[PDB]
Amino acid sequence: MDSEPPSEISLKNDLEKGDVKSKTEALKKVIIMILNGEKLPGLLMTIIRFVLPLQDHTIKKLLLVFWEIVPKTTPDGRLLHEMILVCDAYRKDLQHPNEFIRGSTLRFLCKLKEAELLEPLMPAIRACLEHRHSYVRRNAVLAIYTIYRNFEHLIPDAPELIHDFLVNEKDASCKRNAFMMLIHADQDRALDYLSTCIDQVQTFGDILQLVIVELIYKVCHANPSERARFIRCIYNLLQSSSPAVKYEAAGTLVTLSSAPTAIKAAAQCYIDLIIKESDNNVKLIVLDRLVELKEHPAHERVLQDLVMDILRVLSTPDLEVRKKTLQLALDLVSSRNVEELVIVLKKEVIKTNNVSEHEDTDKYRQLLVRTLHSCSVRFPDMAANVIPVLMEFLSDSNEAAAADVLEFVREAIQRFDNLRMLIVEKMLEVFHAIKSVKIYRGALWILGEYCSTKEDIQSVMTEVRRSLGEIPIVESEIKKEAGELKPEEEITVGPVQKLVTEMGTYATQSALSSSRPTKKEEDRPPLRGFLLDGDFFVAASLATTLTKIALRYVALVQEKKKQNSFVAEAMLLMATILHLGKSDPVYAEAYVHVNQYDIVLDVLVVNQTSDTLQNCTLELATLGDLKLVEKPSPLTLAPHDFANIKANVKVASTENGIIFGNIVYDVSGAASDRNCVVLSDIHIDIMDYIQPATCTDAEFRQMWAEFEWENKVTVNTNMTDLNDYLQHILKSTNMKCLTPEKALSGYCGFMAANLYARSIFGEDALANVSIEKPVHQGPDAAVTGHIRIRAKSQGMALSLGDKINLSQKKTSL
Amino acid sequence: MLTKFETKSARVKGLSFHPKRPWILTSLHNGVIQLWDYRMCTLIDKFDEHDGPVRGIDFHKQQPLFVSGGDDYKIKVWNYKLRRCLFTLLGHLDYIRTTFFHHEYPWILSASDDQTIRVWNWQSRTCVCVLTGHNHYVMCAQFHPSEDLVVSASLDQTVRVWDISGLRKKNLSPGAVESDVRGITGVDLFGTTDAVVKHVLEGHDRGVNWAAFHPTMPLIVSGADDRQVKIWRMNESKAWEVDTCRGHYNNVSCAVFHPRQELILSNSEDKSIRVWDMSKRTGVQTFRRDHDRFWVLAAHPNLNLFAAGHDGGMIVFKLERERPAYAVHGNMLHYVKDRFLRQLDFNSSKDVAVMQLRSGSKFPVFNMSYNPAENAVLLCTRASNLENSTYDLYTIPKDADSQNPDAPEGKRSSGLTAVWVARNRFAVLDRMHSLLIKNLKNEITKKIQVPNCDEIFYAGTGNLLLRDADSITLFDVQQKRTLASVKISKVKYVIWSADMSHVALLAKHAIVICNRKLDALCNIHENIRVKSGAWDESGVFIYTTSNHIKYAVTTGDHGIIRTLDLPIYVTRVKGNNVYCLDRECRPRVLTIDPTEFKFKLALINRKYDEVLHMVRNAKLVGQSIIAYLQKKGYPEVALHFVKDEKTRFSLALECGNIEIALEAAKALDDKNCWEKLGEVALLQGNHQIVEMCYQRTKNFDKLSFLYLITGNLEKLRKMMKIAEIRKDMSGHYQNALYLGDVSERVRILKNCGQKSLAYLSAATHGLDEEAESLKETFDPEKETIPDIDPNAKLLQPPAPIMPLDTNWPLLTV
Amino acid sequence: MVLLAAAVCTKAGKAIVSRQFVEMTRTRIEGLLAAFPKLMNTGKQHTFVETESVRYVYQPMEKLYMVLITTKNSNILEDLETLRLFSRVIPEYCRALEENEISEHCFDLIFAFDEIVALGYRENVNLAQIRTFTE
Repeated sequence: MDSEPPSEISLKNDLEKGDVKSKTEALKKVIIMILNGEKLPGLLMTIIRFVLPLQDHTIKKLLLVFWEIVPKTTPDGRLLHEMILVCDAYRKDLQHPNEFIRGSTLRFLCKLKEAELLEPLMPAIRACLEHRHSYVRRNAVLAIYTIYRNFEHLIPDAPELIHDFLVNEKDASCKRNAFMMLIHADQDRALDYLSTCIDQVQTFGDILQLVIVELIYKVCHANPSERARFIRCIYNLLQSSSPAVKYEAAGTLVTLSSAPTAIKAAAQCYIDLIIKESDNNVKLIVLDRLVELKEHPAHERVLQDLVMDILRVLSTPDLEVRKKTLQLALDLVSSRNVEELVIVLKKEVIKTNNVSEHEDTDKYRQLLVRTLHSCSVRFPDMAANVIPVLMEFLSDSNEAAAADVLEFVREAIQRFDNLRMLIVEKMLEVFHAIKSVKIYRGALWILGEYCSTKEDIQSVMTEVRRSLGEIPIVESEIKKEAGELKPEEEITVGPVQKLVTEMGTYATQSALSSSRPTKKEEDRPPLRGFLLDGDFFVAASLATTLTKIALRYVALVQEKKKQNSFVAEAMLLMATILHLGKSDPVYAEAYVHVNQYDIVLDVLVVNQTSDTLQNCTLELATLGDLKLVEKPSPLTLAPHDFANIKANVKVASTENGIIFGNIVYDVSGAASDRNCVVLSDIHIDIMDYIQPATCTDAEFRQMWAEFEWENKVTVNTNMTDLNDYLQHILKSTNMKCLTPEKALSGYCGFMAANLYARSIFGEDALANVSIEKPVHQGPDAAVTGHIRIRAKSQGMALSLGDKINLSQKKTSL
Repeated sequence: MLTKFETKSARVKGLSFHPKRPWILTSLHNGVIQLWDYRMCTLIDKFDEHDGPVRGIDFHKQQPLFVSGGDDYKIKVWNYKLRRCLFTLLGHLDYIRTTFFHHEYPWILSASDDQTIRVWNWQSRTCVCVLTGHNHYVMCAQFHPSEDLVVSASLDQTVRVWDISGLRKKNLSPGAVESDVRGITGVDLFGTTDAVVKHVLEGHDRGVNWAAFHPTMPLIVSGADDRQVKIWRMNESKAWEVDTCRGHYNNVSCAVFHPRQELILSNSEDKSIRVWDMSKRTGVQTFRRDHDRFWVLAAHPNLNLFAAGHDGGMIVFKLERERPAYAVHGNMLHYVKDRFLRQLDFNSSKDVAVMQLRSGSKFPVFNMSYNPAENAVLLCTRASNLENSTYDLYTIPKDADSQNPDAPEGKRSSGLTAVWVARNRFAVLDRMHSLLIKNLKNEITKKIQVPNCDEIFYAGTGNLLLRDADSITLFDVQQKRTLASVKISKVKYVIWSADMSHVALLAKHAIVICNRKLDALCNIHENIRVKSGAWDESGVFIYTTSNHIKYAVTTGDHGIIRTLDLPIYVTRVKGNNVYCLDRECRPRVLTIDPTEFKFKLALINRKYDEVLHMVRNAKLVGQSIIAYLQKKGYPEVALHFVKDEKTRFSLALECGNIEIALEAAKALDDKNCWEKLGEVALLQGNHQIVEMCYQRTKNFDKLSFLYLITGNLEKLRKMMKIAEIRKDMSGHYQNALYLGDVSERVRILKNCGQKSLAYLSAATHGLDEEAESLKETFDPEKETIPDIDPNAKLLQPPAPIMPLDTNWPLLTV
Repeated sequence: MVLLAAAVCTKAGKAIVSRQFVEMTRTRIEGLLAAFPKLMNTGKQHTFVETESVRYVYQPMEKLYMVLITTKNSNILEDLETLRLFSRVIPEYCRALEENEISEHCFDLIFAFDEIVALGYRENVNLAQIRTFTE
């Protein structure tokens, strides 16, 4: 009988039957239905009658079982007395020669904090005063303590009965087996006795002595219990810069992340931390101790650095461990992050050296070039390293492989003015075999800026200019680029001037030069030719032309703040980006009142009628996410009764199977068809059910992408900013205004709120409230705001859309 | 036709409509019976009462029960509230096809396929009667709304009308003493197979499977095994009244009358359900719903919906109206037609209804419209949207078609539509499907007029002649011109004040009440759109927005007057009463009370003495009397209710006299209140009151600071000691400075162990001896001269004021 | 009490047999055991997993969870050790875990629970000790 709540009639029958097995099974079936929480008092006389005196342990044990989980509730066969049918003949049970029945009886009897059993539990310590097992003596210290807990904090429970009444706790210390139920409030002499016992311990018992009294002067003295306290005590005597090298903490710690890569990744972190405490700049974070595994002697054999190499990773162990490991290389050794990121990047970025680090997918290659290159932009020393490695990247000599390479290096030159003169000659080489945009773009920029340095350019450019591949974006990049630097410093059959001619043709003009350009018609609609066409005031010469622009870098460009940079090593970053970091007539009148922060729905129940409505009961219901914190409890609604009855309200619950409308309120009365009527007290909305939750800009952005929010409305009374009406109203449809999606200035400055919720509707809810408050001569519609809304199938989107207008209720009875 | 309900259950042999409530029972061939709340969508019960087909099903609503009959050969009675079998009885010896319940005593009738229908009395031991005649199966037994007679449809080619209180049927010749039944050729030929004959009816269509009545007619229609339906008079057994409807293709299981339409609805065991003309008695149209065969039919005796049972399940289907146009005059609701004929007026919480003569509608409603003075009703008839029909005007208090044909009142004339309009006796009509104006020449206008025409909009309903083709257009009195057009969002309704000059329109929050043309007088405060609400011409606006009728406002007061037990629409407010009718159109009325209204009419006119009487438990709530009256910043209302320890606290800061605060603060059992009121106290000016508070919040150090500022020296010392012990070094420390000598610090600091600080303080005052004590007890060296003096005079003249600022003067207003 | 309940669960969505030492967790016992042990106590194949602010210690046996729950704790070794001793005692009564056989020996298991953990303090048990009681 797993859980069957109607079966009590059969149990009575089964409980006495003249067959002992049946009786045991019955009583067992009662236990299992109560434990789940089901019907049990009908049976009581039957249950109690067979078992009572006997020394036959199994039925007695079963009855003994049922007296610690419901004795108080059941009363057919027990009623209320001092020597109840729980203990009257269980004084026999306590005083049987078999330890088990006595012991069991003692154990339940003393366990209860019952006051209708207080006297019978007190000399119940007799059953276990003699200690036939470790179990008997432990059973005794726990039972005396449980007696002490049960209203006997004074002389009824404190001395000895004949050996224990609160003194097993003392005795246990010096006896062969220990266990101290003495944790609080008990004899001082036993506490003292436990200390002595630390030495003459029994190990289970030591965990009991130890919860009470901890800290040792020793190293130990033995056993897991003492050992477990000991690592706590050690952390005290050296708190300083974490544990560093984990103590006896290490054993539990592995299981704490049994799923399976995460342990190594964590372990790797600690091992890296431990090596050294470095400068602790941007991603140079290694704490713990400065010297404890050093770094870097030149006589150390086979050195520290061997372990450091693991941390430099491509994936060399698996991805979770990889992400931890790349950060960890950066963390022990660099200048900041820059130094060790360049080494690390050199390995990752595409080459002709190894083909286990090159790939023909263009974005990844490109990104890897940008990561290597960002280190230079960060720190100078890296410029010198980067440029020759970049030329190796080029040497791959696939159209695309060159292409990616050329694209970053060209950015580097914008930063690094006439420093990378050397690269230009390498960069031209792979520009001729071509099937893509990227190669043309980049090459034309290097060869263009670099012209003073070289003289090749008609020849290199011209094979490509009459070759094909994909050429949209090529136009833009060649347009600003081709002439640049020194007015007449090249010549192969086209000097720098031919280049300016070319540069202009490629931009949007027409001219025979480099055997004509591939295309002329520019990239995306805004860019066009014209700016540059106007430009080249002084023909490709460092002055105030293309050259200027080329040998200068747009805004601030420093660090790895992503200003001509990309922020570490490209593969590690994907993982970091991913991390969102999300945090019968009846009359009612009613108002909601709050006194001393108690929120209640006031209801007055009125019988305007002369007719009888007796049988009157009042209930507030649990609909779904609405709940009663206590229904109105008066038996009112009688002939010409006016009553004030208070129903307390909650807003947060779990969905019930009954209707999901406004608030259900139920009054009952006389009638047999409609004994229960549902009638209303004032408004509560569907919107309550939504649950508020919040987003950060990353979670908002991810969800924006994840599912559409095209749906918009413009809501009146969003004249005001985010903070005022809009927040308060948004709150009531369990929403909250978080992070921005705005871009403010002297022409821009709609207020933008990123909203989130996680509705109990199987959807989230998100929105952006844009408040069109004029920051221009031509506003949208002046003050008002357009709320762009969604939910996960946009079923709550709509709630956001209208619950940001207005919202107010009041009455004054 | 609209599908209200459709649940696939599999082959439903029996179907019955509850006459009390809008419920359906179905008995299935699968042996399951189900009771459905078809409007609510909630399964009431489900019983497998027999293995095989259960062919008959009935409601036994005399006490809240359902009755079923199955092929167990029994009529069983079942509880729908307790789900138990109330009683079981032996109907017959074969299939119970249909069962019917007597309302005389708990007698049950069962019709069987063993050729008898019997009635059995449970209450006693008796089987009271057996009604015999059939020679082949009584397929169906059906109640009329009177309980005296029943009809049975049997497949021996007859319909037998029975008496249930009678032995079989009940009749006796007054022209002879002999039995009505003749077994010989008389004026008709039949056998001897009855006790007597009251009415043997034709059923010839090779046996009639079912018979049923229209709720208000003696006429019955029967569907039979062939492919015809035959309509019979059961009240005379005429054969000059019986017409045959032809359309079906195979054995017609049933045919019953549609209560609410002038058509007869039939269903057959082919695959079609066919609808029949009830003024022509032949098939108007055939529908296939492709659930295959239909073995049962049902027409609602509560005139709700209509239902037919099929071999896949059953459907209850809808041919009814939703949201009808209406207006209330003084005690008369006038509404546009809905099910259950004409009803209205009276009740206030019951879903019962009762009749009064106030029918605005008494013929197909092309238009129903009130006079703006409310003295006539215009009902436009003979449908059409061509250019002509008829319009009949009725008098508003009690309505006939014509009142007298010899009197100006109740006349009729032609006009496609006619609808009343302002000037309060006028009407405007369409009689060419243009806007024509109507006069009669004095009194409420009844006579057709052809002058004046327009070329915009198209005739329909209204109350000011509403016409639509893209908007709701109000038309003028004596001008062809459009008076104005309204475009707004609606909840499917148009709400009139009661006078039909004015109109109320529903908007995004609540409703707005407007005058003639579109001019907004005010907006009803309430978050959501109300279902309906009406204004007693202006001022007292009463509305429904849920299940309760509450006043938006009366004289600036706000109240919920009372709740009803059903959702409802306000019919309008004309008089003190507000009258309501819902979708089904059951009435509720409510007297506008002097409950909530008097209380706040009184509080507004600053009467508190009046207001105490006014306080009743029909309007007490929690915050409109006992805590709404704690909402004046110069307490007035606040003074009156102050019973809550919080309201008392509040009251005190709003005056600025915190003498009451401390006590409320006390009774709020809280420290925070004492410190905050103490601060307010310092603000009224007096520091005695501040001290007491601040002392018990334990801000001895704030006090220490306050105290020279206040100019006490005695009190300042008390603070020093009781802050000494706390080691508040910006409490105990203060006071020594503040008195002319520093000695207080010296000891406190000694106890802190701050010997240095203690010496410096002491030494400077020239208490070098104490300074030395501190040095000697602790580490010496007192010689050192810090960035502050270590021995330069400290003396201050403490507080020149003789009366202190604990004794700050006050008068208090 | 430190130990709210000691519970044997089926992840059928119910507490098959369970023990409330002193009247506190009656019906409460079933809801906790029913939700949390279904997800492996929300574990990942880790003996300690904590969910809804209640420490769940467990061991899976078939579709069943043998579960120890605490919301307070005195020592690391101890919580496992009572569960462990329980796991010696449970196959003696029910031949592994299995809902029907667990159900039949409600009395056996329940009695062991009272004996093993008394007023939430982890006593010790053994298969021979168990015998005296059910004798």
